[PDB]
Amino acid sequence: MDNQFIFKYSWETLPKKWVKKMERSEHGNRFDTNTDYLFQLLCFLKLHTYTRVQVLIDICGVDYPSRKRRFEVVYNLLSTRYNSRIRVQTSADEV
Amino acid sequence: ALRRYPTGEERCIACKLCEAVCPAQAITIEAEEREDGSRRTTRYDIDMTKCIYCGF
Amino acid sequence: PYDVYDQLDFDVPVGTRGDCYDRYCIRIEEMRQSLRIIVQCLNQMPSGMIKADDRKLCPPSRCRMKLSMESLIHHFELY
Amino acid sequence: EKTHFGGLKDEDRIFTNLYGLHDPFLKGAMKRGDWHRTKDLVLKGTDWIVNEMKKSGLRGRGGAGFPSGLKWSFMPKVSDGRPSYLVVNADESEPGTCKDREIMRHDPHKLLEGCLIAGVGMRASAAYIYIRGEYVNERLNLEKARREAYAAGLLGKNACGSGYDFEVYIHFGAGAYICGEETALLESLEGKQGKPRLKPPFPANAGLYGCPTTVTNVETVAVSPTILRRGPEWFSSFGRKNNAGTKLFCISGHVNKPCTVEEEMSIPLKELIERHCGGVRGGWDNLLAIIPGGSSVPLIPKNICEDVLMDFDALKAVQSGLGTAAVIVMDKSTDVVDAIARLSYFYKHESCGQCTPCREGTGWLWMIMERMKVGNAKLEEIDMLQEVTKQIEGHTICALGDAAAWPVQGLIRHFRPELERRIRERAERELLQA
Amino acid sequence: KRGEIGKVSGIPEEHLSRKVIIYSPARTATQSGSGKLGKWKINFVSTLKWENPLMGWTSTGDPYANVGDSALAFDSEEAAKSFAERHGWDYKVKKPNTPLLKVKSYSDNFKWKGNPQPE
Amino acid sequence: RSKKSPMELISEVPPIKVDGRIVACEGDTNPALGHPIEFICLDLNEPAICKYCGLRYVQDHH
Amino acid sequence: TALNYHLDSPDNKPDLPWEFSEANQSKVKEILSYYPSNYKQSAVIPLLDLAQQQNGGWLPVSAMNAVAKVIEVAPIRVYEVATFYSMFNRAKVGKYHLLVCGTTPCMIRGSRDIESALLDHLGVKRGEVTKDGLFSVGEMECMGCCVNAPMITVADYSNGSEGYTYNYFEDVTPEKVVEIVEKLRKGEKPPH
Amino acid sequence: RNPVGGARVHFSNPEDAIEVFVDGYAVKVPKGFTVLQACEVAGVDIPRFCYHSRLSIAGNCRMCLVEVEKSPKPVASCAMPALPGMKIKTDTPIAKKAREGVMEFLLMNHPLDCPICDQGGECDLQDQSMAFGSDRGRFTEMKRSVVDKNLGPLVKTVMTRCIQCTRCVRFASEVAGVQDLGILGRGSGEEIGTYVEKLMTSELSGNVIDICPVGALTSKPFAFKARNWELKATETIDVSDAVG
Ligand SMILES: Cc1cc2nc3c(=O)[nH]c(=O)nc-3n(C[C@H](O)[C@H](O)[C@H](O)COP(=O)(O)O)c2cc1C
Ligand code: SF4
Ligand code: SF4
Ligand code: SF4
Ligand code: SF4
Ligand code: FES
Ligand code: FES
Ligand SMILES: [Zn+2]
Repeated sequence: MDNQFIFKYSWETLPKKWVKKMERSEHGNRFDTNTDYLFQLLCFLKLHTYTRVQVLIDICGVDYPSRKRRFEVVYNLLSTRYNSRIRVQTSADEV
Repeated sequence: ALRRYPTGEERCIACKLCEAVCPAQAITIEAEEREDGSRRTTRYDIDMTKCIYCGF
Repeated sequence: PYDVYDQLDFDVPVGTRGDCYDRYCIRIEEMRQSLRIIVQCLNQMPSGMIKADDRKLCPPSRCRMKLSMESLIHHFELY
Repeated sequence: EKTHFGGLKDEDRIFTNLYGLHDPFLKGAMKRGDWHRTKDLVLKGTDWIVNEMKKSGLRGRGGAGFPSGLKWSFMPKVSDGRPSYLVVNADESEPGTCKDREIMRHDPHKLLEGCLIAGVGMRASAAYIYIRGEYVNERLNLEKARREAYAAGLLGKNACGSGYDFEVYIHFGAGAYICGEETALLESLEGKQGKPRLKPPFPANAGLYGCPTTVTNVETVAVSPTILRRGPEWFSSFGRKNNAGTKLFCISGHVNKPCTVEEEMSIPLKELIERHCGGVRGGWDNLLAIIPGGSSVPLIPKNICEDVLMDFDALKAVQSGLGTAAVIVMDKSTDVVDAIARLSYFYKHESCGQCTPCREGTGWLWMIMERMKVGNAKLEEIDMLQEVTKQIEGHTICALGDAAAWPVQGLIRHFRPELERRIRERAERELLQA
Repeated sequence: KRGEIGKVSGIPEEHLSRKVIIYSPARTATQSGSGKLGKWKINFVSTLKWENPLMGWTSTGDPYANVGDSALAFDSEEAAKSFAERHGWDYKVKKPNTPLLKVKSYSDNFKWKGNPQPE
Repeated sequence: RSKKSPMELISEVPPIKVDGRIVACEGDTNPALGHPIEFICLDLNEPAICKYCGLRYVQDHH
Repeated sequence: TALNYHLDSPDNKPDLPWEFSEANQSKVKEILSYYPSNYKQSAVIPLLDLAQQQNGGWLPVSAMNAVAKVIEVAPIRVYEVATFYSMFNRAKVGKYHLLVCGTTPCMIRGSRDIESALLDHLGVKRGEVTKDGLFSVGEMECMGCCVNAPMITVADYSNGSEGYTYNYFEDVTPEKVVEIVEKLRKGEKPPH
Repeated sequence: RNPVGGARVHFSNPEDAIEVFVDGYAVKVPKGFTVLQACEVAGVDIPRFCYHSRLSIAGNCRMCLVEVEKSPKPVASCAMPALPGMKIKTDTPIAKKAREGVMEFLLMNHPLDCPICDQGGECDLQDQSMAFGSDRGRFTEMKRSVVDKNLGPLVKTVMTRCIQCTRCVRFASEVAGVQDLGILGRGSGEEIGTYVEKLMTSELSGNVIDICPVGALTSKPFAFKARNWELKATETIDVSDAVG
């Protein structure tokens, strides 16, 4: 329901090899995953009973020319049932 | 409209503070030291086709 | 909720069939409820200042910029 | 005794001929006892002199109150090519101070012998006496005494026939109150503007001409040759334990017969005022406030002028200072706000304007004090005075900023009801007019 | 230069053969602050500008007139070099000039001149 | 009188006599409608010019 | 009218030459002998005051340049010293400079009731020399505990550096100031 | 961490290198460095108005005051030598409150002429007032003013904006070598000037425009022409002489 609960629940329930960076703050609980685990993570977060995320708000890219993986793709998600928002990010270059 | 003092002196002091805040970049100002040594504009032109009439 | 929306009383209309007619009815009801919220805001609006007092993020008064050095500096830097 | 601290016999006084009844030149000095076996004192070594000064417990008479022996022990013991200097600070410019002038115009040879003794005790090769510029006649008198001392062999090469080579010079300022500060005096004597230096370079390591030097007051120098001759144990038997001796007091203000007098270091202020001088004008009940040690130190109200000891530590514990020990008695017939505003003006006028908090803060304090002199201020302006004084204190290069902030804090601490009362009556007269 | 990203980016081939300068801008002489330092920029050397013969405005025909000053910034020299290498730009690197902290003391203002020498 | 430039118009206003050594120029009778406050030191022989208004102030007596 | 800058005038200007004297050169030698020869700048104040006494109570810009040449420094340093200290008069004061207005401790006993009477008697404002060139009015630096508040300082520049005297007169009545001024006009000096 | 501005510290020997704690971080500096320089090594940039790395130290402005454990009062970091084991504190309330007090004093008699000042967008006074200063001014009385003086055809002078950091005086005395500028007067009435109407004839006299942290000294030919934010900066070399 809240950032304090979702953080712990996804820390415990989620497979560890998917997420590689978890921020818990008031600006937003973020998850950073590899590009080859994005679909699996979102499918898990769309079907699980205690994390019923059924609305994808938007997908945006961020450009960081100083990074090796230049582009950051952000998935803003919304759970209507539990009144919570989750943000999932990945990183990809131009090719 | 550019206003002037009741004495007949223009109020603009060429500070370019309006040119830096203009979100549409509709103002171009050129300034130099006048004969009296006062800070005044030589060119003050506004693009009314770029102006968005925001009042900034 | 954001701003003072949690201090105001208004209903949330909900459809039943999902067709274009329910959308129209809900669009009528939402506008009636907005009228209600406007009335409450008019009645309960308090007195005070209209901006944050942190002048590092908001412009100074036109009388203060022409009378105080720090207010003029803040005005210059902000604009 | 310990229970009763105060009362010096005429024999135990140090500054004889303080009233000018006898000849102040060399003849009177030798008959009174100056320059008496000075060769023996110099021929006992530098270390012995510092030991005697440390035993006597002589604290600085210039206001700071730092122990003299420990200050003299800071001078280098081995010369590395840089000559050592002694500088006597005779540039007294504090308002209501009359001590060093009376010393220099009545006992010049005491000062000269003190300079020689201190130079021997600090391995100094020369001494510069820095006289206030306004003391033209005193400067001429001291110069004549210097000529007499040089002619008699008491100074110069082989001083007193003892092998020590000491030169005494007389420099003088040109009317600046800031020039009395240790480093500002060195700047003035170096031919520059009298602006104080920063402290991390101390005068004992880099002072006059970049050479080690020591700046001392006239009173501390003048009593040095008689502490050694009479004995430190005699000197230490006056006043309390830590701060001991006899110090001059220039009592002025609303007292019946203001005068300058030498008394024990721990004379009670009430006894001091009502014993040598007359009673306070209109009686002790008429008393309103006493400035304990001149302009620099804060103010002390009547309720705590009772049973207060004129000590370096006792007055400090009462959040005041002994300073130059020049009391200024004020009655109920004077506006305290006017006096404090005038002190603020004096400190605004005498600030050298080197550092930002003193250059601007003194002027701001003066303007606010002038505004409150007639109640033309709000009740929240006193808190602004407190904040401004706290901003000035501790951030300045020298102690004139602290001396400029202390009187305002003293006024606020003990006379806040008066400021509020005048503000309120001004507001009432403004409201009842229109 | 393996300017493959330049080919799959969309930059026209005419602008892919530009010569750029990779440099770290230095601190301005009119301010003592050192906040705008440590960032690396790509200078496209876009000097082809003229004057509009109607109002005196500055006209240009160079798309890279202010990109390197406005948006394209890097946190290190290596990042800028990699960017230029991937975009196929002929680059030269200007190493920044950095200050050297020498020993300065307040007591040096007050130094003994020495014994008076009648030389 | 459009032929007179603002420089010539401001060069025809006689300087304002001020008794003190310093004057504060605001630019208008209402402070909020003028320019930022400007304190001008009148310790010279030539009239002192406000850097906003162009108005000149001269010391009255000494 | 104390100003921190100099405007060229017929009375004082850098073009006017200014040497000390034949009699005052021995004083210059004696003054310079008190400090090491590599620190001649330390004798700027005892030379500036000597120039002030010799010239007649004020320091023209030529005197400052002469002192700078004597101590071998840039003239800006001598200007800095002269402007900083309050006993150096850069404007032309009268022959007998009179110092009247008090300070803080001395006004409690009434030291601010003395300037106006003299000012209206001699009829020219403070810092203004009378027509005959004898008297001037200035602000004193009160020197002592000031038991007698109405004190006036009389700086004498009649005979130059040979007859310069700086006296303090204690407890002088607002009419006794007129008495001592009338005595000064004739030539006799009052006692203190 | 790295020194501010990529400054290079030259250690003559590894033996003579004291250790200080700027903000709890161990910093190694040579014997002789000041507290300000030690903070500069530790990536902390102390506010300054009168301190210039090419000029002699003169702790006038009191803006670089920091906290030291064994100190009852804040110390001027520009002039205080660094001692082994010394613990500096910069972000503490004492150093803060000192910085707002000093800024309030500095902006007390400063003229309200930022729009017409050529130092508009490049002034240290207003940049540090925004960062290290307070928000509201408690000063309402009348400010002081001074007249402007002619220093030649290159340096435009508005001394009402002088903050009395004496950097111009120190530059003229030390770097330029032509002693013609100095601080005249005492107190709040002290002024910078040459006293006798003279012009800056030094070939390096134009550098006083840059060392001045405020708009008191500005270029006369480049007067009112443009603001700094409108200008594109190109790093080029010289061709007038062979120094380059
Ligand atoms: C503004 C100011 C003025 C001072 N004036 C004098 C003075 O006139 N005479 C004096 O002995 N000390 C004066 N002092 C204190 C000096 O620091 C003094 O030389 C120092 O305390 C040594 O005094 P001592 O001989 O008692 O040890 C003044 C200090 C300040 C800050
Ligand atoms: S340049 Fe713009 S903001 Fe500045 S005075 Fe002129 S019109 Fe006003
Ligand atoms: S506190 Fe005042 S007198 Fe002392 S150095 Fe600073 S400005 Fe000068
Ligand atoms: S010097 Fe700086 S703060 Fe002062 S007016 Fe100019 S820009 Fe503003
Ligand atoms: S003119 Fe500029 S550099 Fe010179 S003292 Fe004033 S503020 Fe400092
Ligand atoms: S009022 Fe001037 S000496 Fe006392
Ligand atoms: S920079 Fe250190 S006091 Fe000014
Ligand atoms: Zn104006």
